[PDB]
Amino acid sequence: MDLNFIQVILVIFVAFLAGVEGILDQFHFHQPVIACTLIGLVTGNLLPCLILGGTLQMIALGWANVGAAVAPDAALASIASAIILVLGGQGKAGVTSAIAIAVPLAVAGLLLTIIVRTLATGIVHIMDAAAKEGNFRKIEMWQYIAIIMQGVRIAIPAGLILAIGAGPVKEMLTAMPVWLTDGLAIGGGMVVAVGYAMVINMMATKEVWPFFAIGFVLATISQLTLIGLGAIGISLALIYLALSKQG
Amino acid sequence: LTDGLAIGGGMVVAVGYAMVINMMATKEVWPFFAIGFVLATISQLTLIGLGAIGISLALIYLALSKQG
Amino acid sequence: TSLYKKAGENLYFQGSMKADYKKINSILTYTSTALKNPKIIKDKDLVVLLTIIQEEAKQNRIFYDYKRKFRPAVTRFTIDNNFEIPDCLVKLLSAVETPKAWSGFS
Amino acid sequence: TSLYKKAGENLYFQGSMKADYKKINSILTYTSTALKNPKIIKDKDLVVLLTIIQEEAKQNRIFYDYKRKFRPAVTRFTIDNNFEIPDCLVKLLSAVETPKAWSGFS
Amino acid sequence: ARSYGNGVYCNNKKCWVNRGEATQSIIGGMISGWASGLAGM
Amino acid sequence: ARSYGNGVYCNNKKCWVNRGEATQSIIGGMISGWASGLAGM
Amino acid sequence: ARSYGNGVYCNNKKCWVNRGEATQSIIGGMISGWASGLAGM
Amino acid sequence: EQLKLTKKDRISVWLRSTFLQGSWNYERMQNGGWAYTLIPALKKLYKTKEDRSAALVRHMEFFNTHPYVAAPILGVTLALEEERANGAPIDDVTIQGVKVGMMGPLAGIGDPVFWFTVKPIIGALAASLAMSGNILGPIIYFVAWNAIRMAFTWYTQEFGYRAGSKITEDLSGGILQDITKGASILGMFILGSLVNRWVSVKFTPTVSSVKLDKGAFIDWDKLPSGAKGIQSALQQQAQGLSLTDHKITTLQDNLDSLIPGLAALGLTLFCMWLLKKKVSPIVIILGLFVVGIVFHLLHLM
Amino acid sequence: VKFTPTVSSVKLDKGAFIDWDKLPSGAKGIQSALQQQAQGLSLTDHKITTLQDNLDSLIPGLAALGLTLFCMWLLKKKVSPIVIILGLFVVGIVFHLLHLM
Ligand SMILES: OC[C@H]1O[C@H](O)[C@@H](O)[C@@H](O)[C@@H]1O
Repeated sequence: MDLNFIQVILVIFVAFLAGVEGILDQFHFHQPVIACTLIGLVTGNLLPCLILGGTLQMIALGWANVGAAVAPDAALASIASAIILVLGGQGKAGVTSAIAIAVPLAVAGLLLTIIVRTLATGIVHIMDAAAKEGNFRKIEMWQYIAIIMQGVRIAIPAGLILAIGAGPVKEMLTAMPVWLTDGLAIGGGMVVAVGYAMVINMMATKEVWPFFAIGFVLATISQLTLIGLGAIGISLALIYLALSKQG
Repeated sequence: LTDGLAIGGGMVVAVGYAMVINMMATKEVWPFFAIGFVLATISQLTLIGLGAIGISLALIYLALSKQG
Repeated sequence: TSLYKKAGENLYFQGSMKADYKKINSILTYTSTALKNPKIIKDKDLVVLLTIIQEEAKQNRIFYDYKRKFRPAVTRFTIDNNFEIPDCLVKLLSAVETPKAWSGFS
Repeated sequence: TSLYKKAGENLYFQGSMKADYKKINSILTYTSTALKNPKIIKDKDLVVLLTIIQEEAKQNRIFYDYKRKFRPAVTRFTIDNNFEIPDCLVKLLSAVETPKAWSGFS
Repeated sequence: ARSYGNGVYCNNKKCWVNRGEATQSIIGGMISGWASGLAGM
Repeated sequence: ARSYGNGVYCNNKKCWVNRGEATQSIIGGMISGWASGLAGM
Repeated sequence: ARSYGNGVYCNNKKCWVNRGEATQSIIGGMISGWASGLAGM
Repeated sequence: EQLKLTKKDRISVWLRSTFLQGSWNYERMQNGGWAYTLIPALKKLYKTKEDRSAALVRHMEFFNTHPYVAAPILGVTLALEEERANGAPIDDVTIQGVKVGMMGPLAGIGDPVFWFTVKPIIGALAASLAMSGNILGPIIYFVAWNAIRMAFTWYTQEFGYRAGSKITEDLSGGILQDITKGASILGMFILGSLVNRWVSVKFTPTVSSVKLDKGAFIDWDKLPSGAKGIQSALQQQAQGLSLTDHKITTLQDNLDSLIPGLAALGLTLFCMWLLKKKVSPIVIILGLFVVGIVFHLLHLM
Repeated sequence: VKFTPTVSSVKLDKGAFIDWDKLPSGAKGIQSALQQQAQGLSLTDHKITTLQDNLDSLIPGLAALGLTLFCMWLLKKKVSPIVIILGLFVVGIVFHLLHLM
């Protein structure tokens, strides 16, 4: 409600910074703690946004981009959840609804960044055309344009959420069915199977499937920790290698 | 008499187990018998889990034996 | 407007678009050049992967390396070849699909 | 008074005393004799251990066989040699340290 | 309580983190990431 | 209660079957029979 | 209660032996001693 | 030998290495950022406008690695291009060979170190600080992460530049096969464990609720009073008597009777099959969310 | 192969059982009893050890393994399996009569 022109501009700038670091991924301005705390600081809602950032960072610890496989976009989740929490009032008590909506926002941001990474191919082709002429200035300009477009990818949804004011945000925050939240939690708990499937498909051969089966069965012993299972796996790999080198 | 008959019937299956083991026991597969016997003492492991462990061990042993 | 169709494909399937002819022709040319390289011929896994890629290209399709095997094989060949790579493999490094999303380890 | 110093060493460290010259010279002589024995030369582990002992003796030090490897190696060589041992190995059997205390298995 | 991964749970009014589950998640992710990175070279 | 195998128990007036033990007996018999049949060829 | 090894415990007024722990200690010492003696030949 | 890269040019390259992933298209992932990073160096080394274009086209080829472990590769490339500009016979094959042979193993070693070892720990510390209302969390995260990143990149770039392709011939060989084999074995083991333990597929519905006999439940009505009643109840519970007169069995209980984690394993195998069938992972993730919602609506989950 | 007889029944010391006589009343007493049980305190002042407990102290299923090995040896000695089955029934009956099983 109280967001004036300066606070709106600062929110847009923080969203752009998070979007830029979503692809650069060096300064980590897109991490939930940094982005949510910055949104809180610029909006004045420092403490609830800091708590939301900590919770979402705990949720988003394992979101890593490996090769061409992109993680679920912590940048959009962080920025949109912080903005919605600020707009919805109920600062410290509104963290639960923001956390509930963050993960679908993360998947939507993953879709958006897939689209933008697809469109980056035309920019790279233009840069190839520039390189055929030895033009450093054009290559630098188009690299800057690509970074700007990737930042705008996140800067636009923030501006749209700001345009759709606090009224509708609160009316959708209160009118959220409980069954939807529980189903979203169940789905999020089931999502990790996709990453497990991708990794297994990467390293699956008929010679290592028995080790997968042994690990799966041994994980049913609740008294065994993950470090113990990892040590068992390392020892089994060492024994297998030792018995294989002499053959 | 009824309780003794029940106890005896519960003990009978050792004869079939003995026949099967006698049929299929060699000094190269006794360690697997011992490993299965010890691992069965973990009550939290089911029979399908033990069977999967045995199948995986057989596959690993065959793989490490074909290259020799 | 081909980029939008490619984005839709990447969000839906693999190989559901036209598989534009210039990339297919380049892939065919570079695979034919690479399969005639004795150092490459001595490498069986790389030969198998290049044959798969060429078979896909002959049918105007792009290989979907969902197992992520081609690039590590090229890296292994380059390392075994005193850290030297022919231009054909360099140009073919950008000819596979490498699935574009995942869920994390937790 | 050398025995008291040796007892203090054994209660504190290994090799912290003078390592009297006569024992070092005897160890050097017997190691040189043993390393010139073809049957010993055919045994690689014994040769390695004797070389370690000789290197220690060249610096006026006694080998600290904390792994307890030398004497079992000599026994293995003797068994493999039709239960026969040269005098050099017999004299060198008393040239290692073999840590002097422990706690039991329970 | 709704589970959200890495030991994070939320009621309708509060969110918290289970430290043991979070530590186990970190350890398992570390081991799996190391194995997948080294296996994919 | 007197045990009679395959999860079957009988009182002095009633007999019943433990479904979990019966399922475990079926699974174990299946695995042992498959292994003994294939090992005896 | 203060533990003294091999299943032996003592209060400020009484000492006793846990028979199960004593048996386990004997068995473990036996196995470890056999293994270390045979490995050290 | 007159052309030499000063420390200013190396500092400029190190600073520009921040924009390595600026474009990140899907075909030649980090090629644009890799070419952008080297522009000051290729600008000082080459002048004739054919050497400039040749170097640009050379460095617009496919490149992809961890953005932080690209610093030693950048340094080695700087040394190689400095030698080439001086007349040394490094024509085209050595540079691309070094790049391709370094980008793979370096990415495979740098992803676990930064993405899965350092970042999770620092982020967990920062999140623990921040959820307790402490502003020190994000500050610690930013400072530690950025200090480590810049220090590592600078020192690795300088080490690579002062090495100059020597590190390439120094190591790498058949060891990468044994390492890959052991990593694959350990990964299959740990991924089986993680599929068993972390894939949450729980079923709510009950399949049977039988009324158990007189002697199998505690029968609280006929129980002593006081501490004697508590002792009797505890003893009967220890003997295995049910706390209620009805035995409720759920579908999850029946599934765990076979083996715990069976539904998780089935879902993982189905996801593997779907991925093999060229179904995009994002569709699978959205479908998993939809399945969770629907199963909650149908009281199955 | 389960063995019924008990080999020892010792009277355990004052601090090892719950001592229901000195216990609070109401929900406080229930909480105290549950906490003491969680700490490992015995529900009775006597500790009864059975022969089956002693056998399981070595390894569970030891008697079953011994019986199976003995049956294997008997089968190797050309003893018909039907005789062994009848003998197992007779042993079960006798051991029940002797309070051993
Ligand atoms: O896999 C190495 C590297 O590959 C891609 O460039 C991106 O996903 C990076 O985040 C990742 O570190």
